[PDB]
Amino acid sequence: EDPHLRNRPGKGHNYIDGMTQEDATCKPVTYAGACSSFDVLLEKGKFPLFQSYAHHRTLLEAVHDTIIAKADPPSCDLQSAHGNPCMKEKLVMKTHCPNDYQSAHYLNNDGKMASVKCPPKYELTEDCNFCRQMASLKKGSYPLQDLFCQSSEDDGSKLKTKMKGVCEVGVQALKKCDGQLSTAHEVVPFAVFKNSKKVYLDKLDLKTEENLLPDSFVCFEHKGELKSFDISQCPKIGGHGSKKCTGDAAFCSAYECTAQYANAYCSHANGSGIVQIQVSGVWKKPLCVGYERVVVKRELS
Repeated sequence: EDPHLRNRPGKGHNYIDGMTQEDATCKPVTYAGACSSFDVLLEKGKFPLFQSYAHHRTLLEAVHDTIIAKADPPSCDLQSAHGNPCMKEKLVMKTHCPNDYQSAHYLNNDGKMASVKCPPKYELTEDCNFCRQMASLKKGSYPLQDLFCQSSEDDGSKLKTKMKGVCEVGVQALKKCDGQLSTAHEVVPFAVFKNSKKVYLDKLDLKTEENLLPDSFVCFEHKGELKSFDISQCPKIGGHGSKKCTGDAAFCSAYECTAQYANAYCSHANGSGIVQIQVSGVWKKPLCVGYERVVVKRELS
């Protein structure tokens, strides 16, 4: 029912630095065109958390909107002899890469965007851990995690993973465990906050406060086919702008509506709003929330 999933909050840039050959349809993503770093997120059921929060930012969008910092280095060369800095974090993740990707990206333990990358024209293997030779490569990067992001000033410097009975989750050793342990790949929820590391969680509990801020709207104009349109051009009631706009009841409560004189139509974005997450009993406003499938070791005997 939502026809505006490609009408992106923010700049809407779904490319990774160093892979710019599909900028025409990824920078920004919009109604028209294919984008190998974004289109996979909308395949029904593949990325269920993002699809529940699809008017929030992807990881690449959050990087280009300066909400999430890039890791140093920003891509790891999987081919390199004697290693790369991503290998430990990547190996504890169980991931499936489709064929023909040169790059795949993820939110690392420090809360920054890292990526693994193959040479030309090498593709990642199915487990995303190696490169192999391949008609032609995709021009973007495969998102390894199901997540979504938003801006936040809420300090998470005292927040840390606390998981009952867990000794290790991903690359995080949580506590001393000298007994015999059990091991499994688990799909674990996590969040990243201002000034925190990745916080893995026993349970994902989210709430959304809807509002009438700009990222709560999607605006479109007619290509002279729909085209994404920036609401910042639209005058507020009592204010000025550079364009004429119209929209739904929520839009017209705050913005001028000029009906048949409008250059664009704006409507409230389904599911948008400020997201908070419950973490060790307290609600906090995260930068990003997601799931990843990682090795987990639990106390046993």
